[PDB]
Amino acid sequence: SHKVYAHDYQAFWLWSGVNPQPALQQANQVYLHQGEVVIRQRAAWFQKMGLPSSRLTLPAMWVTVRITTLDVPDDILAILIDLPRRWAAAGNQVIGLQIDFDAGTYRLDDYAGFLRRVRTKLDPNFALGVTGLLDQQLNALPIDELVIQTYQGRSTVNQYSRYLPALLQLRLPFKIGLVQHGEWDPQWEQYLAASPFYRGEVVFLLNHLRSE
Repeated sequence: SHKVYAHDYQAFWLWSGVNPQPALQQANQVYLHQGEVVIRQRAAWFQKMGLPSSRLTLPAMWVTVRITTLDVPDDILAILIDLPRRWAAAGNQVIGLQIDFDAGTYRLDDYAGFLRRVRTKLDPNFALGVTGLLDQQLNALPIDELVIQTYQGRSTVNQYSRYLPALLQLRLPFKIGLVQHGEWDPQWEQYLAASPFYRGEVVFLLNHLRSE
């Protein structure tokens, strides 16, 4: 049960402020962070972050946006669903849009409604993915892929293992998100391999600390 090394994995998040790493040259998928919807003055606001839409040396990619509120007008949603369009028009193979839910406490009907709205406005060639901290009802979500995050910041959350046993009940393609160099017991991988819906792991790449 060592730390997480990128050279052992093949899918990655590239977040705002993180430098590309050679592991991205062996990957099948990359999840490209592109901004966040946040509350500025009791009102939703999209802040674009990360790389500009352009041609880059990457595998098939997702556009990832962190959503900290579900009170979002249709104009922001139009922005969000244009993002994968813009990355595709630059010449990249784009799989779709991944919403990273970091939005406190809503009822699952709320998340379902948000995802239904997004799916309505998202071009049908693009898939719709979900990711978020661990937290079965999930199967009702109108999504194509779910990624269960096991980390906070630079560290794996202690007792993440409490949430993994039940994932064998998922009925949609799912992955486990790990942070680079975090604590991780890879035996869990084999466990989750029992499910025909398990699609492996995604690694959150990190930069060095200025202190190191």
